[PDB]
Amino acid sequence: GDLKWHHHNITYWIQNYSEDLPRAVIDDAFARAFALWSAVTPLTFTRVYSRDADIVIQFGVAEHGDGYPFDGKDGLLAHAFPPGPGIQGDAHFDDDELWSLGKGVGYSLFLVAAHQFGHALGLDHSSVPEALMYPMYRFTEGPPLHKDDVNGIRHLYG
Ligand SMILES: COc1ccc(-c2ccc(Sc3ccccc3[C@H](CCC(=O)O)C(=O)O)cc2)cc1
Ligand SMILES: [Ca+2]
Ligand SMILES: [Ca+2]
Ligand SMILES: [Ca+2]
Ligand SMILES: [Zn+2]
Ligand SMILES: [Zn+2]
Repeated sequence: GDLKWHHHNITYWIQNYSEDLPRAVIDDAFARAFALWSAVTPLTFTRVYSRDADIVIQFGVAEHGDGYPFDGKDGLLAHAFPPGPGIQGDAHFDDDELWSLGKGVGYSLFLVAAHQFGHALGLDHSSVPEALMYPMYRFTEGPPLHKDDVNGIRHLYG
């Protein structure tokens, strides 16, 4: 795709849901993950109910329509495409995971979404183990962003 979005007013569409959590809980988890990135960039994130959205969000299993199949429980948790038109920018979550707040059983939808949205904005992986963009999932209740995450996003967006 591209290295960055060329506009600042990003839109997102939650195309479908997992039944693992109430819709309002899923909506809020995504809103909080977006707010992590909007706080540190000139970007804004606005929810729309439209196929025209920049970031289309889906939950799916196995081969789910893009040629990059999920793998069942664990392993690949989600993936996202770098910015651009069409499928670019979109973020997909493997519903063979149990989505939760992450503290007890399951994976944190908030933390996975925050990492995926980083990719959807153009970030690659960090080499800082504590960073949100490190390649390995990690549960935390503390602040997810490391200096390296902010440095990476500011490098793209100012
Ligand atoms: C607090 O700190 C955190 C740090 C990292 C994470 C975290 C990491 C990884 C994933 S998902 C994943 C898992 C295993 C292999 C590949 C992927 C896809 C790559 C898919 C592909 O390239 O085909 C990817 O890295 O996005 C989600 C969340 C969360 C919190
Ligand atoms: Ca898109
Ligand atoms: Ca999986
Ligand atoms: Ca599930
Ligand atoms: Zn996909
Ligand atoms: Zn990643």
